[PDB]
Amino acid sequence: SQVFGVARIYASFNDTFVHVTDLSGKETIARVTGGMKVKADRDESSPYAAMLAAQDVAAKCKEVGITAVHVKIRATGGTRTKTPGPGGQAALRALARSGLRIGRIEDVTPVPSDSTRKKGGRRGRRL
Amino acid sequence: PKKRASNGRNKKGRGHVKPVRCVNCSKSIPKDKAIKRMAIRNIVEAAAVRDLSEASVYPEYALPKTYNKLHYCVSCAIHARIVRVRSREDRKNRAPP
Amino acid sequence: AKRTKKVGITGKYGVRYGSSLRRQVKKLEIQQHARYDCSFCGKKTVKRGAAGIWTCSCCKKTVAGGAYTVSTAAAATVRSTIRRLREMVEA
Amino acid sequence: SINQKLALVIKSGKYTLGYKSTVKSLRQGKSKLIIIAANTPVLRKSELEYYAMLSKTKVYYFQGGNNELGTAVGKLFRVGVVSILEAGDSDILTTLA
Amino acid sequence: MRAKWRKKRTRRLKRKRRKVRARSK
Amino acid sequence: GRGAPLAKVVFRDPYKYRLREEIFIANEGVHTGQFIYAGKKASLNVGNVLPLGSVPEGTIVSNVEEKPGDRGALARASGNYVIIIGHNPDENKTRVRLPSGAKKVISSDARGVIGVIAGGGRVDKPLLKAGRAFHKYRLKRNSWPKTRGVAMNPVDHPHGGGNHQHIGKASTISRGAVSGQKAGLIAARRTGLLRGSQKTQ
Amino acid sequence: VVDPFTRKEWFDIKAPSTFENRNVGKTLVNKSTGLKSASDALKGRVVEVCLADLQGSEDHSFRKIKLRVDEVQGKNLLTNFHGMDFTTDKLRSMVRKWQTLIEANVTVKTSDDYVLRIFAIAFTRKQANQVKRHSYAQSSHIRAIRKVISEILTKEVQGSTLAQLTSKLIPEVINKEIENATKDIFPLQNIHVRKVKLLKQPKFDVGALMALHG
RNA sequence: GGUGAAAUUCUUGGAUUUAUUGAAGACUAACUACUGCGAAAGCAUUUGCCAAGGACGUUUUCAUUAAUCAAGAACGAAAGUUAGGGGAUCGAAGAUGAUCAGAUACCGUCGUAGUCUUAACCAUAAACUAUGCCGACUAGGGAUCGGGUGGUGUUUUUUUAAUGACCCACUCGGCACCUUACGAGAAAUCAAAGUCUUUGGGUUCUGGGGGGAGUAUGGUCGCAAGGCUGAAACUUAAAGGAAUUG
Ligand SMILES: [Mg+2]
Ligand SMILES: [Mg+2]
Ligand SMILES: [Mg+2]
Ligand SMILES: [Mg+2]
Ligand SMILES: [Mg+2]
Ligand SMILES: [Mg+2]
Ligand SMILES: [Mg+2]
Ligand SMILES: [Mg+2]
Ligand SMILES: [Mg+2]
Ligand SMILES: [Mg+2]
Ligand SMILES: [Mg+2]
Ligand SMILES: [Mg+2]
Ligand SMILES: [Mg+2]
Ligand SMILES: [Mg+2]
Ligand SMILES: [Mg+2]
Ligand SMILES: [Mg+2]
Ligand SMILES: [Mg+2]
Ligand SMILES: [Mg+2]
Ligand SMILES: [Mg+2]
Ligand SMILES: [Mg+2]
Ligand SMILES: [Mg+2]
Ligand SMILES: [Mg+2]
Ligand SMILES: [Mg+2]
Ligand SMILES: [Mg+2]
Ligand SMILES: [Zn+2]
Ligand SMILES: [Zn+2]
Repeated sequence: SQVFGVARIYASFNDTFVHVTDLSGKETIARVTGGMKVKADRDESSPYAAMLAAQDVAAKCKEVGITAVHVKIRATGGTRTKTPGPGGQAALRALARSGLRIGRIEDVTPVPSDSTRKKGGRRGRRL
Repeated sequence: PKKRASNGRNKKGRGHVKPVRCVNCSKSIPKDKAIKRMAIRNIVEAAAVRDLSEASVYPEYALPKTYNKLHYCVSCAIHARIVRVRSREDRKNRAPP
Repeated sequence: AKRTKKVGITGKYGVRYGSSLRRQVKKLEIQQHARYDCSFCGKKTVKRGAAGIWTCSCCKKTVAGGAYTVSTAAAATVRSTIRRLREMVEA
Repeated sequence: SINQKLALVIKSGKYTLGYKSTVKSLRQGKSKLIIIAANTPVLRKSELEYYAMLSKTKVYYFQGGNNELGTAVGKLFRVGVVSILEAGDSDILTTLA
Repeated sequence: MRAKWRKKRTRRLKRKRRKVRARSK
Repeated sequence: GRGAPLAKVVFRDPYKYRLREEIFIANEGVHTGQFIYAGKKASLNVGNVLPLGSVPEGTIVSNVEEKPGDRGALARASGNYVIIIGHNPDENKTRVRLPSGAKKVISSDARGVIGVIAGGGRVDKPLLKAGRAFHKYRLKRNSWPKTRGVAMNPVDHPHGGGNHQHIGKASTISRGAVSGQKAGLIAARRTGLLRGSQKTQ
Repeated sequence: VVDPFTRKEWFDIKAPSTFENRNVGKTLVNKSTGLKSASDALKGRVVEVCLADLQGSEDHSFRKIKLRVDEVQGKNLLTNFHGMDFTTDKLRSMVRKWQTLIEANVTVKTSDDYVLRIFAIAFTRKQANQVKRHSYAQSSHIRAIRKVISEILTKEVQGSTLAQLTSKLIPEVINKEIENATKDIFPLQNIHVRKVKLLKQPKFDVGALMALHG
């Protein structure tokens, strides 16, 4: 029905990323992350900032090619915390409530088979 | 004196297991001692469940949630997640709830 | 009886040059003077002269090789890597 | 296995070891089967091979060197070629070989 | 003080008495 | 005076009845009596000599031509070799990593011989006494032994001179320095103890 | 003051033969100019679209597909089969504790010469009457099944290109034949071909590429 | 980017992010469990080969061939050492950004050695069950691993089988857990830590108030760091265990 694209939301901690690209992926459009719409440098990840970024992100998305987008949510991944970031939920909620269509979304965050020993060493990060 | 017949945690007749890393403070810790939790949570939530199937294509879709294992360091499992602390005889109880 | 507790063949150098140099030499001298198994006649008649030259007592076959040993580790791994890559060209 | 086959022939059969003596066998046709060490030289091989087809003797090329074929025949020296004049209790003459 | 650093403390001292002594050989 | 064994390899002259004897450098494992194959269409075997285009990437070759037909240029010393890191059929080049580690691109019709050069590891053996060093250069040239420029008089050297034995000025000397100036570390881009992982990226 | 959108060309992705719909989506490249145009420049990209989007039925909701694009004509660029993936969520729920996981794979060619590697994944299930809470296998079981999976996986490939290979996978002919030889050893469950990757491909062959198009 | 918050830092070099594709070294996620195995250290992707082993089954064979052990020897986590290779990752040292009154640190960045492997050393770990080994006897319970036996037991249909998985009971031998306590302990607790003043099945090692001290000295091993062996003078009335209450 509509015209599809890929949301590909990388939500880490202490920042959150949202940009639509072509369904092939090689061509990208309109990024505007969460650290853009506010500078507190702490608040870079906040859900209220993520919504602010989804506002400028959905704006151009319907201002160029896309009436619809498939999303792929992603965490830090690799040897890091692997769990969802704060501004992940906010971005989807805010790009869905922008009227834009949603379908068939999955979790693409990188999963190792336990290698490349993690940082902070054996005794862990302690304070 | 010995405060646990499990000692730290369950390994018996093995003598070496292999350590995992804390998902929080990244401390090493034997898998037998790991204090593990399954994370079962929807990609969406209580708020966005409606806003999901509303503005979206497909008949209500699927809603394919996300699952991963968590490992904690004690000191970091004590700091937050299932620990509390328990009485002399409350300790022994292995009941999950 | 046993002659030397360590120095072995390196005993000729007497007290000189310092231990670590004698020990380092003793490895490779021992390595170069020894007789090796011939890849042809099967008897270990292969000895050395000069450097990279390894010849066989009978059979008169002479095979180029490492300086103080016959097969060098390097070539050893080159043997296999060609044994690999050559087979890409048939099957 | 193929060496197990030879350990039978050696104790239960009749044979000759070496080059010249199997050439004697090949010319008198006394050889049913000969066996060749993988490290034995090629010229000799093709000669052995020629005499063989003139004796209509079947030829199995043993994979291994003379050192091992010597260990194969239960002898402390080495052997480049074996000849079987009489197969004993062993089945080597009619088999995969 | 911690046994392990007290083990270090005596390990060092054994090493320095070693020096000082060998000077006398 | 060469640290590597050579190999005399005899062919037939295609244009005249005669035997023509070349001189190769012996790649480890080659031997008296072995058959050596030479050409674009040739097998991949230690000692045969092929154009670099005609061997797959990963190939380990010696004595390779810089220009195609200079009868060999790169990696002639004992133990040295070059590895093809792959080709560009269009304008038919081939990229390689020389013993220095440097990466050069040459013609695919540049010829090389499979394997590594023999006499490997000659350098791992301590030269021990002076004489061994001596006789080493006896067959090379008169380079040995070396007098420190700091040991001579000012006439004899830039480093020469002083009531104490010393260099007196930086021992790094520019590229544009002039004959009789350059003695030292010449055009050095850094100096001091090499700390940490070396090689390349 | 540029706005490349006033520059960028547009394009539409056409799907291959054995599927439901050939119509896929849109894309952005650039205008086709002399000296680095829009044609030979890219076009070789891939698209990940769940085949439940491609087939339209929801029984196929998992099982993603990568489509490499070969040629282009008249604002219409086809695509071919670059591989198949499993959805991350399905696998993650597919993996449950209290049981045995089994995986095997093999590298195999086809008649139209293509090299790939197909995987498999299976799980051990209890039985209708089964009292014990886990149901593991005997590890001789585990070795045997892989040999059987390998026995069966190789036969299906060299299956006349990827064409007949693609039409084999969609119905899960494979899955069932696995279950067949399997039951004589252990009951199991699930048993999907999971992922298959393409590490090598033949020359272009403009003629045979058009076999799936029309 | 990173954090409690910041900074050091990276960004006309399109940084972070996207895509295809490639290389290098390491690791074996999820499955992984009061689950398996090995003398311990230790051991988790596939396949092939090389040899090894327990438990079981046994109306097989030998026939006291055994039990435990100074001397002596095989192995031996990590770090560490020598000689190559490797050197992604993480990262003692070092240099830094911060925090502090100070902050040689905790947190952030850079990163040498190390981490990986081959050959050769080293021989220590809270190497722990802080609990020697062989034999016997003494008590109840449901789980589980491996082997076996028993069936007009279920499930797989092809035509019933045969198989395979599964269920029930029983029995050897495992890893464990539960409940009791006859009994034991100073107690915490222990199916051994029980069958000890009603004190004896065999056998090896170690300890004899706390410091001094695992120091001094000798001998021996090692390239080193260090390993084994290992005192005394003097000092001191407690040190210490488990539990009770504040
Ligand atoms: Mg804390
Ligand atoms: Mg305590
Ligand atoms: Mg443990
Ligand atoms: Mg241990
Ligand atoms: Mg002196
Ligand atoms: Mg001179
Ligand atoms: Mg000098
Ligand atoms: Mg000099
Ligand atoms: Mg000098
Ligand atoms: Mg002078
Ligand atoms: Mg001067
Ligand atoms: Mg000057
Ligand atoms: Mg001077
Ligand atoms: Mg000086
Ligand atoms: Mg695995
Ligand atoms: Mg490093
Ligand atoms: Mg520092
Ligand atoms: Mg400071
Ligand atoms: Mg000890
Ligand atoms: Mg312990
Ligand atoms: Mg009992
Ligand atoms: Mg039965
Ligand atoms: Mg009592
Ligand atoms: Mg005191
Ligand atoms: Zn932790
Ligand atoms: Zn010979």
